[PDB]
Amino acid sequence: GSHSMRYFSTSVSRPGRGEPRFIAVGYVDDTQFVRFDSDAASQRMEPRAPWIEQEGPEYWDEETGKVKAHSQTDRENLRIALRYYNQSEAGSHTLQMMFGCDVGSDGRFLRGYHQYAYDGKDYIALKEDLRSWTAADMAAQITKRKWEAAHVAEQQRAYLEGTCVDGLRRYLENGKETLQRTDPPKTHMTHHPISDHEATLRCWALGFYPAEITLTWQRDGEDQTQDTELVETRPAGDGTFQKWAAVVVPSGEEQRYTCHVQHEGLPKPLTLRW
Amino acid sequence: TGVSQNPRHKITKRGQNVTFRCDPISEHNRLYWYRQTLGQGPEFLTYFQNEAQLEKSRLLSDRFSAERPKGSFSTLEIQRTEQGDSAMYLCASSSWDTGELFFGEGSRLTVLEDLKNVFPPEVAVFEPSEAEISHTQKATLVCLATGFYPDHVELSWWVNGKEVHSGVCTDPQPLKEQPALNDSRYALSSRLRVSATFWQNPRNHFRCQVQFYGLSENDEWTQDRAKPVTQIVSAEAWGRAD
Amino acid sequence: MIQRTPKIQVYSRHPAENGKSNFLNCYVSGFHPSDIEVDLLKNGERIEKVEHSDLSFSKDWSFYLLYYTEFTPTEKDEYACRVNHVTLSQPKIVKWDRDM
Amino acid sequence: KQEVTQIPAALSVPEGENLVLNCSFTDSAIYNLQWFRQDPGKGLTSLLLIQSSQREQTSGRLNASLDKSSGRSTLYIAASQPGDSATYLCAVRMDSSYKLIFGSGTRLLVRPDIQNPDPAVYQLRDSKSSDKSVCLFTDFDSQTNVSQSKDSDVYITDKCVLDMRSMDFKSNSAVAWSNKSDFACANAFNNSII
Amino acid sequence: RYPLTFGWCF
Repeated sequence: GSHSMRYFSTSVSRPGRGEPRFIAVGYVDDTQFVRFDSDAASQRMEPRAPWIEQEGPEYWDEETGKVKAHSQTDRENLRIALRYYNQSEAGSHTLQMMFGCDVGSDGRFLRGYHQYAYDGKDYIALKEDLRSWTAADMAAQITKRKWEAAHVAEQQRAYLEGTCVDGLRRYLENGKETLQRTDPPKTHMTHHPISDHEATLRCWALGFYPAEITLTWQRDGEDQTQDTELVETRPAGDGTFQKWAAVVVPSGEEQRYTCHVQHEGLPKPLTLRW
Repeated sequence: TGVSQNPRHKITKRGQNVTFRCDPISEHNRLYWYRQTLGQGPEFLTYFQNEAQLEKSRLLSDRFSAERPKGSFSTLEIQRTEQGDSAMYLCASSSWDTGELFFGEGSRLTVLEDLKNVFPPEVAVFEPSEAEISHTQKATLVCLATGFYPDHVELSWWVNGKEVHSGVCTDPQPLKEQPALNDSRYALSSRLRVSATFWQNPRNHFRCQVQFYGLSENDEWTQDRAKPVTQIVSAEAWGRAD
Repeated sequence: MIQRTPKIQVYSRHPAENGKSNFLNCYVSGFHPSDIEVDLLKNGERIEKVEHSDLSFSKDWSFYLLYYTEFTPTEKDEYACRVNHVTLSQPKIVKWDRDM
Repeated sequence: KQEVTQIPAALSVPEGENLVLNCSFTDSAIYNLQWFRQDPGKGLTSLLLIQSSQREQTSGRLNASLDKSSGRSTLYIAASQPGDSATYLCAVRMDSSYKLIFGSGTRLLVRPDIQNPDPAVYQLRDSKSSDKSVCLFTDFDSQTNVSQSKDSDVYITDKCVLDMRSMDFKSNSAVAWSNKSDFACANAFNNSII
Repeated sequence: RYPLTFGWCF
């Protein structure tokens, strides 16, 4: 299918206790492959997936220097932000960024992303056409104009449509044995009291990759959201994911229900009953 | 306006320490250091974003260190200079959006084994020939600077107290007075051509100025001859209806 | 300045089996800011050898972390997460539920 | 292992010629390219910058093109003037790094078109001493080359172009001198021909 | 492959 590469960065200022802490992580689809932490001793970009271990010493220097530059860029962007919002030099603030690209199965560019957040709120974002910007407030509007006047979008689109795509494409080949692996959910069901009248049925999907999964409940072949609870998909820690879906049913009427599990790792969807 | 580097010239003795300074373009984001030897391209030394020194050449000598403590101005220090350090040291800075590098004039370093042969130039000005005037109606003056040892000189012409570029042409390089010798002194010529009628006016004053770079005022000197410090040497001539 | 409360799930990497070594996970998500206190508990006592994933975040910029530790479940021992955050007036304590 | 090569290393041309200065690089993962001009003893003047996205860029008689796939960049100089005489430096930034990586340069000489050649040698006397004199070889066409000295006591500079701008007049010259008493300007330049 | 940060100034 199609694929993604994303980087997520987090700068947290701490006035009076040194420079902002900067953390960046890289992902390919659902698999994390690199990290940098400005508080950690190495001062290096580091591997977090086995397939990226193939990269030579110059790749690690190159990525190290680029992520440390981002570190510096966001250190300055925090100071600017403070002035824009006229905030005091006392408090901690957070500058977050996300960027990356998607490619189709052919390996061709599908979409690119380049966006900022300040204290948990959208700040500015590159629009889908990779040529224009969306500012979320008056402060961000200053930045938008700055970037439009300087035609900054072009350099960003160039990265997204080129370097980003070539990188993703490369990682996908180097790590095909895992990144292009499919891992089917292993399913089962639990059953719990709740009360005098009703029990809960929980449908489990375990050890599946990629995260993308659909779990739905049905009563007599008719689906139900009415008394349905669907938890966040969660990491198992071994590179695979877990998720469950639950319904509340009348006690003694459990066989009336079925759970349906769709996942691209499945020849055909699975159907479970208590 | 642009990038400012100091000192523009430095002649030193092997084993001495030098310091170079760069004042980047105002609020320019990045500052870069380069090194360039004769007829070669600039080679990367180190760079800063703000005050962070984020990448330094892996071939950079232990004796070389840079810093940019406030962002803004940067310092490059060479400990115990060697003849191999002799080069043009180039500073550049780039803007936040473009990444276009803008360079300074450069700081030109010459490291000598010692300073025994450092010598300022002798300067002379040679008047237009009567035959040139008669044959072409133009009048060329030649300026000659001789016997200066380190080759750091800047020659300029002054006509009635104003520096002139029109009609000026100077040797691209100083020539070795004794080419087979390792410590040869140098010579340098320049021409200034005016119309005959401009030369024939006795009001018109022509000054050849040779700015020589040599010792600092505080380098020691034990030879009898005057301390061959950095100095200007000149020669001059006046027009005349012959 | 938007702030968001942490959501918690406490679970094992592999299905639990008494006497068989495993991993105890606490998945904490949807919070903001990133500074957070997460402890894993064995019969109410803080476990010392605890590691977490690299700070990351979701579509709405809210953070998530996976805290984990090696453990060997028994059917007597209780396990829990204790989560403290600036958005909470008091910590959330979520017990590990094998059979959930 | 990025290698920037500049083609050709040096270039002498008649004034008014349309010039091609080539630059190639072995690694095409380029962020941007930059062209510089350098004049002897001096620093670098920035001429053109081309971003990865852009294909060409122009400033007056300068046009730079860029082909990332080819690993190639050309600088065109239209209507080359003697004033373009300089060393031209090609530099690239990698997607992977902030530094610029330089070529060795193309050394360019644009020879003036001398309208009315009048080769002549002249003797010029010192303004302060009637004793001291120099020889001036001037007004030869740009194709005439001056040869270096092979005599230990006679010094001969390379040729050099002056431009008297108000008169729109360019001329070539070289200078010769001696301290020797058998000095003679006539044959001091009988070692230089068209 | 990390991008460069030219143009990222608020």
